[PDB]
Amino acid sequence: GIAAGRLAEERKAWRKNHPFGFIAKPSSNPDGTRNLFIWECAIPGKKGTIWEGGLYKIRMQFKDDYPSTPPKCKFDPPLFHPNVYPSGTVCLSILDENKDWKPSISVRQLLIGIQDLLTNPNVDDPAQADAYQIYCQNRVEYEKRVRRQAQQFSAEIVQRQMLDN
Repeated sequence: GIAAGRLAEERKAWRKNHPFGFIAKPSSNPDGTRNLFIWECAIPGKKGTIWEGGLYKIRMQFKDDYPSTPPKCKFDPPLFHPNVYPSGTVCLSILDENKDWKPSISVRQLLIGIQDLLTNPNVDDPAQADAYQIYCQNRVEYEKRVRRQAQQFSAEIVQRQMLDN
């Protein structure tokens, strides 16, 4: 299968070298077999930012026509951020085949791109009204909420959950 072949390549590349603190792993079927089409991932908050210390779990679901189509990416649980929808999906052009997705983009590039969005909101792409308004009009409150969220989803807490899965 085209998708399965590429997904095995992505797994190998990720295991060989990936950015420190990130997680990206195919899930497991009931019996322990690898399911290449659903990955459980997590993005660390960027060091030196209000996101630091947090680890933000995100699921990738691939269709059979990947890499024509990008995976569906969804933060779980949903995150407070101007460009993350209340459902946890993300407003980001590289995640849309009809905008800036192209088949060569790697899992690493997706997760780095999403991290960059966390750090640097796009004020042209509001996805949730309250986070967007607070970001634009009450930055002190924005930063308080993001710092509290980084503690709520601390690396130690979140890693323990992921190991307990």
